[PDB]
Amino acid sequence: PKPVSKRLVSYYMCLERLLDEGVEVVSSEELARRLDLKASQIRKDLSYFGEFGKRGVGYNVEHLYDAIGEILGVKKEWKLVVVGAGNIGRAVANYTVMKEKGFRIIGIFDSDPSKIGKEAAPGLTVSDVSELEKFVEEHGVEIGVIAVPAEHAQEIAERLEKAGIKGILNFAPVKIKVSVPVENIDITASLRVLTFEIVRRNS
Amino acid sequence: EKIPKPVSKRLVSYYMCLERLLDEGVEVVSSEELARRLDLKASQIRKDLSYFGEFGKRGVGYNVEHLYDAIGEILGVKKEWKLVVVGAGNIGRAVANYTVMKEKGFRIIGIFDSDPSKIGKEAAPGLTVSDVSELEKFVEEHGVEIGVIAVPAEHAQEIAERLEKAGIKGILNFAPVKIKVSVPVENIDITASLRVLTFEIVRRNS
Ligand SMILES: NC(=O)C1=CN([C@@H]2O[C@H](COP(=O)(O)OP(=O)(O)OC[C@H]3O[C@@H](n4cnc5c(N)ncnc54)[C@H](O)[C@@H]3O)[C@@H](O)[C@H]2O)C=CC1
Ligand SMILES: NC(=O)C1=CN([C@@H]2O[C@H](COP(=O)(O)OP(=O)(O)OC[C@H]3O[C@@H](n4cnc5c(N)ncnc54)[C@H](O)[C@@H]3O)[C@@H](O)[C@H]2O)C=CC1
Repeated sequence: PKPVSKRLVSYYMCLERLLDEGVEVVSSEELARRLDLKASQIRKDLSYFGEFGKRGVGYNVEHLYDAIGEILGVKKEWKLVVVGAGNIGRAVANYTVMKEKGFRIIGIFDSDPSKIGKEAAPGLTVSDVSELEKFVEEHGVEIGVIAVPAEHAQEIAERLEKAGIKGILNFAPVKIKVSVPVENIDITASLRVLTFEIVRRNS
Repeated sequence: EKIPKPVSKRLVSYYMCLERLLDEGVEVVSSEELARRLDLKASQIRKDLSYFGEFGKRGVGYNVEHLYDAIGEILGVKKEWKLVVVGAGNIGRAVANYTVMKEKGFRIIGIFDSDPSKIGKEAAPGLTVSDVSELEKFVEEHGVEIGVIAVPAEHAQEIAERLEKAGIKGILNFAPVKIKVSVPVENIDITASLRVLTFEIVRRNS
């Protein structure tokens, strides 16, 4: 389901962060503190990799990071479009890290004539939203990013579904209802998680 | 407010569970339903939730809204939080105009940018962008508790060091760097959300 995918990505991000610190062996307790999770749950998940995932008395950071990365398919590239050339849409098209990880934005769209024709990023010009459905099907786009206001999120999501999209990354504060998977971005949820750790420490 | 870790761990679990119940339109929940979604004994739920008396009960079950307000109150997170945004670019402007923040009690009382051509602009209705030199003074004078880092990766660790010396209580970071500060830091990374998305896409194809 959704939680096991989030944990697997959590493990991957944490192990990558552990490798940058020079750590080669990590314990389930240390992973518990970094991911805010039970240690027994971590040992239950990582037993999938057997002895290959172990080193010393803890876990082989390098082996787990490599195996999970192959499970997550980090080598594959993905074609993305962004609907909405506002503040969020411009930030996504200018996000240097996304292009490095294989998430290629080949098109960005908007409904405002003042933004159409201009450049959202180097090599990417804003296209009319009326051409979004043909653009998705012509380039075989897999992922669409919804960066339009709330009241147009569901409509854009449905046109992506009709055009053959495979998944949606949604910024708009609406519950998108489609038959493709959806990942919602909610910085308010990240803020709430931050407030919990603030009151625990500051008290 | 001395709350033990085993008790505090369940309150946040209740809190997160009750939050989804409100977004599901649920007004009344039973101890057995809470047991089903929390993987805790129903005898434990009724033991914990009796702390709120009749105020937490509604009909034959529990008042989801009253319990959500009271548990967030005990955890100390229901209060309004004063926020500042460092960086008035694309991310900073979108954060400054985000409606859902104000509804959940995250009020941005100031935004900062080191660009002289940007200083003085509006960015969002009801607020003015300021010079980053006065970030320490603004955080100290207004008691800002959460700082949002929307600066490029090059100046990100320095911004987090200034907020720590100014007395910030937390940091929301967008920049793609490892923030090395003693204050708690929460990082936003849509590539992680994309990795979750692509993994689910591939599994459905298989
Ligand atoms: N998930 C989160 O944490 C946050 C959510 N948001 C949401 O992201 C979305 C956009 O945010 P901003 O960039 O700050 O606002 P914005 O106004 O700068 O961007 C909106 C863009 O979408 C275009 N647009 C409007 N209707 C359209 C349609 N049917 N089709 C194509 N394009 C259309 C507009 O021309 C405009 O350029 C909003 O829904 C906002 O609530 C904003 C900040 C963070
Ligand atoms: N976590 C995620 O998923 C994503 C992260 N980002 C990151 O957010 C940050 C901002 O991105 P954008 O706003 O889209 O680009 P941007 O170029 O529009 O934002 C830069 C702004 O920060 C200002 N600035 C530069 N140095 C500063 C300093 N020392 N102090 C205060 N302000 C300073 C600049 O004057 C400019 O206004 C970047 O680090 C970016 O990598 C961007 C997209 C999504």
